[PDB]
Amino acid sequence: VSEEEWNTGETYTCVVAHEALPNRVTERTVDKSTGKPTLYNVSLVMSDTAGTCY
Amino acid sequence: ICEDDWNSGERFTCTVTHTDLPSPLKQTISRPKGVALHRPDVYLLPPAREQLNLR
Ligand SMILES: *[C@@H]1O[C@H](CO)[C@@H](O)[C@H](O)[C@H]1NC(C)=O
Ligand SMILES: *[C@@H]1O[C@H](CO)[C@@H](O)[C@H](O)[C@H]1NC(C)=O
Repeated sequence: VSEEEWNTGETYTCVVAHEALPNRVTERTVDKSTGKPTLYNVSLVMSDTAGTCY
Repeated sequence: ICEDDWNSGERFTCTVTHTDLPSPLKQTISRPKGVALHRPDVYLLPPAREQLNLR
């Protein structure tokens, strides 16, 4: 595939076909979002507001 | 009148003489000494954090 095409967020799936499968076909996909991440700014907020999520 | 003098139980009565009822009527006002004196233990509980969270 082209270098700049992968640079943008276009996902691909390499659908394979094998006999020993439940649905007889396996689909697995990737993209730049699925690649190696660099930064992780986990906020990990700690609040006394407990019951409600967010 | 002083607070302490009344606390001593002076038993003030406003004497009233009326034509229909010749006998004067007495109405005592005083502090019964039988009642004890226990100091209040006043406690101030701040608002529940469940109130502040709701905001
Ligand atoms: C993550 O780093 C960036 C700078 O690259 C910064 O602007 C951001 O505030 C950081 N995230 C935090 C502190 O959660
Ligand atoms: C994490 O970093 C990005 C910078 O790319 C920033 O836009 C985002 O707000 C940060 N996360 C939080 C929770 O602020």
